[PDB]
Amino acid sequence: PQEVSDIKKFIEICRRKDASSARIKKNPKTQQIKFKVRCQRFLYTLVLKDSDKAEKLKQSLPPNLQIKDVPKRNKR
Amino acid sequence: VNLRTQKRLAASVLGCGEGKVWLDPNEVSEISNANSRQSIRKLVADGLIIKKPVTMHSRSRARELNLARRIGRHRGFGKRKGTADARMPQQVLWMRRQRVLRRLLVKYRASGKIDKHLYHELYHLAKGNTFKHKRALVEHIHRAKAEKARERQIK
Amino acid sequence: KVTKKFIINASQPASDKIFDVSAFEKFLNERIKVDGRVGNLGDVIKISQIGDGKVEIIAHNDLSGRYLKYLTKKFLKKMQLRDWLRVVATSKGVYELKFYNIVND
Amino acid sequence: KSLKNRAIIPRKAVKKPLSQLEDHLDQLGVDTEAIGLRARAQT
Amino acid sequence: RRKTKAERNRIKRRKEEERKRKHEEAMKRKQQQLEQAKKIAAEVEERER
RNA sequence: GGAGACGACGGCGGGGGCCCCGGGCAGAGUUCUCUUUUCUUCUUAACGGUCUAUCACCCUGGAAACAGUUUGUCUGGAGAUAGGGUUUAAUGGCCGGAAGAGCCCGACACUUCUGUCGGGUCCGGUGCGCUCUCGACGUCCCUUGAAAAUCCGCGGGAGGGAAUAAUUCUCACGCCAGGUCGUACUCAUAACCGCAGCAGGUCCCCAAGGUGAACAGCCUCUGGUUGAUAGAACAAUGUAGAUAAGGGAAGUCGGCAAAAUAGAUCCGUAACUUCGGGAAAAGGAUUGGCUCUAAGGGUUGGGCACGUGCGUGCGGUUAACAACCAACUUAGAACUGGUACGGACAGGGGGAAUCUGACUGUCUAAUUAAAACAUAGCAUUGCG
RNA sequence: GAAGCCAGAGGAAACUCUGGUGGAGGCUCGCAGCGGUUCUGACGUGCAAAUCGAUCGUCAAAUCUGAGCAUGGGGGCGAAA
Repeated sequence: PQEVSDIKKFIEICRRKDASSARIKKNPKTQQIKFKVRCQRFLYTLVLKDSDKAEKLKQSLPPNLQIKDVPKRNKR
Repeated sequence: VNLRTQKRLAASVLGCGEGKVWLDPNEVSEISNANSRQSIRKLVADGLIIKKPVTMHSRSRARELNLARRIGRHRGFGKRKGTADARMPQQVLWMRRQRVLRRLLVKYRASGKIDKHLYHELYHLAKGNTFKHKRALVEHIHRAKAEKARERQIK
Repeated sequence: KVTKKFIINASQPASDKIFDVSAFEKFLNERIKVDGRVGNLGDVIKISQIGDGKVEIIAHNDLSGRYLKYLTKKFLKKMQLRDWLRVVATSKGVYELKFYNIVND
Repeated sequence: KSLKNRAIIPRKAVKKPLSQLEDHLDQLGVDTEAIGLRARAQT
Repeated sequence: RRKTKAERNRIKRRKEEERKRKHEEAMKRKQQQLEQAKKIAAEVEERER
């Protein structure tokens, strides 16, 4: 797993061909949001403070990339 | 009806020993019908199988004895069983004292209370066991300072 | 100065006249200790009734809901209700008294 | 109590009989019929 | 000259303060890029084109 | 050329885990009285990123009034101290992984099928503790404590290399592939060997709390057992464990056996001696409980004048002062119970001599453990 | 409590004395382990074709121990019985 700190590099990673899926994890107790994109070798996580612009980053994300919200319970 | 399998399965499911497993003695046939870990989990959820709490081992007497020994009880000759060095090593005491004295001398030299020649002399006196503690070393330093001041006033 | 707020909700056994809220208030007034001393409440701790079988405790010290639950269990044992009434924390600072689960026989 | 050898089972893990609860409340002096203990008890 | 314990502790506090300042500045740079996300995506798409 | 790749032992320092202490939420038990109580959960992997961590190395400079410095006396004109840096080394801090998991609690639903939804999972402290690991030292040797597969660095400069662009880049990302067995269970008072489900034998890790010097003995927690033909009675003689008035070895081949001694603090300790020992020689004084007193530590913190939280130029060593934090030993005193105070447990009887083998060590598995054997030392013989 | 080391007091120096430090030894008390001294011991068609209890020797090394390998009956191995 790798942290991405640059929004430009995160956008290029999300536009990579081997980016199969992506998910959004909301941590309201720490007031933060995590964008996790699954690629071939690594899972890339971008950590942001929760905000309106942090929500509109999903609009700048590619449309063909499937993006899902992480639920409160990880049902098997 | 034999419930050995159910007791073993319930111990594995609950994550405890088989001596902590409680099977309901009024629900023996229903528990006997449970042959899977899923059925055991179902009975645990319904409360027909529970995990008993641990047996008590309190530390209150140990803590009370520790407080009494801290304030100074139970320390007599009738309570000591090891030799004095076995209870408290002279090597540990000497190492602590040397570290205290060297730390104080380092502090004094760095702050400028003593100079480097006096530091070296006091270092070798402390290694040669002149000072019993920090207070004795401090009094020796004060006496040396007074002697140096008297010599400077005379000269 | 920080202020902490506690509710003991005995509304339901109070309505069934099993739990006496006035006696419970008297017990809390005589058993709550500040700096290790009973009868040392003053303005630090205030105990009152807000109606509908509920006891209201205002504390300015570091009084704990675990201590309040411990005193409630002591009162239940004194009134011979410990084997039948349960004190459960339902929300933050609110401890509610209810019956244990009953099986029809 | 047998606390030297084992722990007491918690009260919340044991179902309490309605007859015993009614008898104890009656001995304490509570009108159990006036409060209706029958509708509360599970089956 | 030989430095004292207070001077050494001052140097240590200065180094920790510098590290904290760098971390805060990096977080603010990330926030600024988050504000400018759409232009960044346009630039990435143009570079790919 | 380096790695692989290396003894035993000693203390010291760093880190993980365990143990211990305080607060908080939640749950449980106690509750004649007392107990803001006692107990339980409160966790964070591999793999990565980043910032740091003893040794050592580099730069300035030139040290006697020698200095630096470890518990342990080593280092320095072959360049110390000081100041500033560079680096080997994480089981350290933060972040990704990762809260979505696991764990705890609650509220509903539920013939079963099946569950669903809330709340929380936090903050500190300590150490001659236990265990593993890492580091720097040190001691011992007529003893100096593997090899190979395998991987890397360097010396060399053969080749191969550009603007029709080239690239033979140990960088990042991306593509493809990874065969064969073995894997249950026991590892022992019933799974192995002893003819057996035989009180024998058979190689290893992991190892909690109290007492205490202590993986001693005794009690407890987790986890395991409650398995070894049973019931009744209490004769003789037994086996095992005990006591006994007065005398105290009169017993017996022979003090065999038992009893007595025993921990710790303090006083004191002969002949002989290879000077190292003898020695815990001998012979004495003490030890409970309670309430106090004293001593032994850590961390942080100095006034001006300018430029502006750092740089100089000064000035002062009573910080010999304040604030905060912390643990276990040692000594002294009063009071108090007593038939006992190392109250169980644990735990030398001692002395005067003689013979004998120098000592440590070894052997007759299943009747002899010894003046027997070996040993270091000494002497002889043979061999260029 | 051996060398080495520090301090103090002497001594012209060599050295001498006192207090510390250090941690040597086929040293020592003693737990496990290893061994097997004693007892009118238990057992004596036994739990056992050598076992059981108490007691005892040793316990940082000439200590204990596994696996792999070597030595084979005119032999081997033997701190030697």
